[PDB]
Amino acid sequence: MEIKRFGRIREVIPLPPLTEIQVESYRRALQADVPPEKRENVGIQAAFRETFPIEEEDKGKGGLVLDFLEYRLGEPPFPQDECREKDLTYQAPLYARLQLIHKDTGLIKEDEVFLGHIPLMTEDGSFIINGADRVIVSQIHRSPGVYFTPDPARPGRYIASIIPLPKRGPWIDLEVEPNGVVSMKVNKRKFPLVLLLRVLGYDQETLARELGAYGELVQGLMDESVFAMRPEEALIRLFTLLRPGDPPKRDKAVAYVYGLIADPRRYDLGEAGRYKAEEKLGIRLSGRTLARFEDGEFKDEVFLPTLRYLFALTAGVPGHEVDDIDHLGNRRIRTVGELMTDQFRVGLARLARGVRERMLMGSEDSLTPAKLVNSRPLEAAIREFFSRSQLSQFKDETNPLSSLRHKRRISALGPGGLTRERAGFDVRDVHRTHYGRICPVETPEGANIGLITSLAAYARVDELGFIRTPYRRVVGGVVTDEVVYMTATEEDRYTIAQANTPLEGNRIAAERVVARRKGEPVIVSPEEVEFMDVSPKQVFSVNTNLIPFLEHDDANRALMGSNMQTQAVPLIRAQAPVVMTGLEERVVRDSLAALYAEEDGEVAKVDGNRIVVRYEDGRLVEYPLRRFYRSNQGTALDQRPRVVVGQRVRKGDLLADGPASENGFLALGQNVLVAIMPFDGYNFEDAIVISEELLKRDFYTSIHIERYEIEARDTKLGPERITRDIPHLSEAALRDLDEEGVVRIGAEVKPGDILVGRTSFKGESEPTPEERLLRSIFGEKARDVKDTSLRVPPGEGGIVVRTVRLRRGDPGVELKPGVREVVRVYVAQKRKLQVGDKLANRHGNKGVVAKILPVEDMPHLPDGTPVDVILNPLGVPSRMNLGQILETHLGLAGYFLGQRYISPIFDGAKEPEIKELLAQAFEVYFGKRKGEGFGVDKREVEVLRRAEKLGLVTPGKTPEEQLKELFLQGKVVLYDGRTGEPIEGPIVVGQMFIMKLYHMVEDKMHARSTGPYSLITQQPLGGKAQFGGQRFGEMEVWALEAYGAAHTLQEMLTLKSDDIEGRNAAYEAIIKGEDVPEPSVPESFRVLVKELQALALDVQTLDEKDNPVDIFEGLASKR
Repeated sequence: MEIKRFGRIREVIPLPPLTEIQVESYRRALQADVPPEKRENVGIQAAFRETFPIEEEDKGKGGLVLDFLEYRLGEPPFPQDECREKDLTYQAPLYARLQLIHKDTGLIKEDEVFLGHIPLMTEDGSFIINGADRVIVSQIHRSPGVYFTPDPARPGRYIASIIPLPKRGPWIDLEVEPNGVVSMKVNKRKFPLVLLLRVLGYDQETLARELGAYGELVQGLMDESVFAMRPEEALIRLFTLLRPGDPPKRDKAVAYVYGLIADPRRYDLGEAGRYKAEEKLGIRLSGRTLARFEDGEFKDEVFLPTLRYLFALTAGVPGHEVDDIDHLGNRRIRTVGELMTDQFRVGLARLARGVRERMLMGSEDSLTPAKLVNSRPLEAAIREFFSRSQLSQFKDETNPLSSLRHKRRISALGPGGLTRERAGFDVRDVHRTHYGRICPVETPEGANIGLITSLAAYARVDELGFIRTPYRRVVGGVVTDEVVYMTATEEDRYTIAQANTPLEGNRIAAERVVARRKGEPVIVSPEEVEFMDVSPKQVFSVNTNLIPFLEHDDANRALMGSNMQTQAVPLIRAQAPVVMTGLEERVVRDSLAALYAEEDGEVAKVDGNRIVVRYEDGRLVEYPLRRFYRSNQGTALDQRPRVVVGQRVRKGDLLADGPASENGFLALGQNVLVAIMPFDGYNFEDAIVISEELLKRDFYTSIHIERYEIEARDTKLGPERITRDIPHLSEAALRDLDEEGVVRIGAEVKPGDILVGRTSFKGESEPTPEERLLRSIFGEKARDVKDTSLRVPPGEGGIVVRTVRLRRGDPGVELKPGVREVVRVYVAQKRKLQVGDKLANRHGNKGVVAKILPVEDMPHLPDGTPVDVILNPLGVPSRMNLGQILETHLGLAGYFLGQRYISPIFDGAKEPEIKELLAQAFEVYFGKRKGEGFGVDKREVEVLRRAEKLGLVTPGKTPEEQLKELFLQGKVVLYDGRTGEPIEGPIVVGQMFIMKLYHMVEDKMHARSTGPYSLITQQPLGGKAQFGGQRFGEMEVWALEAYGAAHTLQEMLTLKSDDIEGRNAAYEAIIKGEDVPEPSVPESFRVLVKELQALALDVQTLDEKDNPVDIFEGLASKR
């Protein structure tokens, strides 16, 4: 087979390493691979430094100084696989050097204290917290700066806002209401903007004249002169304004807090906050945030500029000072590292909290080790973040691509500080700056839309979480191959042009060529084009970049297409699309599906379980292949070797293919020939008809594994024994229970077979008088033990492929309390395509199989080749994705031309080029037909007649010539198959890639007869093996209400869910073929009345004549 790729826009730079966000974040987070000597000191080392110098001076005796030297973590407790076999949390051990000083001669240095076991990252980017691989999703919020937003209700003038994160740390606002007041608010209640400047040292004259001479608003500043005539007294007076009833005297204590250390922030001195400054407003910062404690007299290079800009912003054009919040230079992305470093420092504080208490508890000087450090906080802290954080989740590895996405996705919801559930519509929309920074398609359909979203192609978090997008420079009418990763803010100052602009190399080619200033489409000239877009791909996400002709498909349904892939299940037979975009390779490669060759060499052994290659360097390494592994969602992950024995390998070539790769290419689902017409009703709204022939060949077939587990609990009644002994009825059910107790590997287990046996005790505390007689009658000596054995839950099971048993003398495992022993059973099963299943192309056509037809009668082509799947046309107009119809056409050519192609995102294949390949195909299709010996059918000519009366073929040309025309159009004649007659009018057909979608646990059709019931509420509940009832909601009640369905509704409210006495007599009644009984009072009612009685109120039902009647049958009358 050969590959021909259509579009030409010189792809100047390769796509970046896809999991860079996740990997580098945790890299800078924990700078452990490099010595404490190395300069990157953010994250762990930073959070450490931040809370390590614990100064505790006086209240009794102090002068405490605990100091940090170097952080070092290095020997992992256990290894990855062992952490998954055994329930383990893969975490690296960390103990840094600590030395506590004294006011008396001596400084004891107690070297190490291992507190906090912190998880590590897999080379792919995912974690291993407990058994299941987990992922930390990125987040979004208001970057810690200062902005000016229009006032709430009064149309008048806008107010200033100073945003300082951590939460603890003031939040200021400047608002002027001129009849006599100005408002500056920290926690809440306002005070003068000048009383503060005065404190710092700014006097009425110097302030007013230099800052607001051009700003008449200065007059509100010099207004309350009585107070402005006393400097340092203004410090005490403001202290007074705050309100507790505090000591007037506190030299420079509170001023410190809004000064140097805590509340303002330790975010890197230089670019963290000072970026938002110099460009937006004010020029300098002396000390990270407004900070100083050298002379007692504070310096504030930030407090005046904010007002300065307020007087500026309100008076004209110093610049145009209006901040669009949603500008990405305002919204920052929290990479993994930050998310962990934060919980790491929260823990450090918790640690430092308790240590302070022990600086007073330890008797004399030997207090370095145990007296100061206790590992309880850091453990619970960090542990809580990797196992309980809302942000870290189950790795979604239905198929590699999926997991990869789930690793890079960015969420809103989180810490609570950033953006909760309330504010949405302004955030949820795709802001202008989302260009190359975030896909506009990739987000989730559903209430949680736009909030959660994976990033774009070239998108990269630079120094601080600002998705910069690449844009190449174009000096004059010359375009460069140089690129600038620009901040959201800066992007607006320039005139940017799109990549579609006719390019000769460095020369732009058309006078009137498009560009877009700031979120505004603008036809600019080649001489104004300052910067140009990097690529069509950078605009969207990876997950989206994989769609063939995205260009022709409505963004709305292309979403479906991008989310559909995430739901692709690995088929044992994986095929790449007949038409691909260009990233399938990079996807599998950057994801860690296939196994690539490190350096060049030859192959030694090619097992089904290992490929030991021999590099030319004189070395050889054994490469194990995850034979059959259980993915979190139960999809097979097998690495099938593609290299033969003794083969010279190129550096970086596929040795084995991943779960879903054909040949180093991403492959989900399979390319299938498809006719696109209506069948009876089998494809009516969105139903798919499939040719049995697709099952004959193991085409849509996937392997699944579920992991049934049971424990031997310790009851005070007697241990639950796990033995082959199943107390009451047969050995036939014991067969596969070969091993005493456990089931035999490779055994076919159907629903209702014992996967594992176990025996608990019969009653709660006492035996049974009635059951005493029965046992005695046929065999008194009866094992009183109960059959509590793990069984095959309704639904299905396959063949047991692996089992695990953890008994008494535990190796290095964590058995929970009460838990005597555990028994895991991995079962696998082959899933052949069936009518309940749902398949869907990458464009969005989603649908379920409604009928598997016999190859016998489905639409067949002139040469006996039949179609596999028949898609309904009606699903194409409403939705707007012609891309699928464009795929099928190129596919048709690929079929007869025996070749696959690569049609890039927007630069790809063009309508004439395709017609050109179809032209080539007609000769393979019909050329052979000529030579093979025959011409045209009565049928073939017949459809032609109707085709010309239609207008598809130029009247008067020869059928041979006409069919070519008709073929070029992408459609060919098809015969019925059932009748053998033709289908009046040419129908299109061709190679369309189609994937099969994963079946959720819900998919397991739940049917429930009778079963459990909740303890407090008496309504049907399921769980393990009894399915649990369906909800009958209000919207449904009314549906019945509307109908004269009186009884049917009572039933739903009595006999079916709550009537305790009702349901019982109900069943029984049915059992004897008696018409169900007439409902007794529902427990809902009774529970109510009593709840109501629980409160003073008395609810008594009444009779015809206002007299009692009784709901509580006989249990309320007394004694």
